[PDB]
Amino acid sequence: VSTLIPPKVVSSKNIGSAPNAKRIANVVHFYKSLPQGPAPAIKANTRLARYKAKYFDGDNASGKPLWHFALGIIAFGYSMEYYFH
Amino acid sequence: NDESILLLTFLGFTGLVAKYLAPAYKDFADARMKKVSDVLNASRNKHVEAVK
Repeated sequence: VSTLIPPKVVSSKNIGSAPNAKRIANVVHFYKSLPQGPAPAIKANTRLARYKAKYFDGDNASGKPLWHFALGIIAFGYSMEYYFH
Repeated sequence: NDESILLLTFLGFTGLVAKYLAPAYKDFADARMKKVSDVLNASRNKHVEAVK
């Protein structure tokens, strides 16, 4: 008389679990990502990447390039009026 | 010069900005940066749980 066994005939529902979808995602998501890297590209040399590093990083929101660009325009147009217009 | 009076007012304006706004905008930026990081770390925790 019927000796039927559900537990080891569950083996196609043991792939069926929902976090498996997350698992196979995040072994691939974590197959190459650096833990935090060593020191990637925060600073670089484009000779204006150095400018960016001091002023236009997340390291500095300092108002200094704005000031610099402002002062440039003040220097620019006063001489230039007599040269162009 | 006429326009040098205008340049003095502009200097006062940029001073007021550096006084008030540059720290405020720093704080604003800071608040958001924290929030991004916190969401990120939350997801990191979340998947570590699922594995276990």
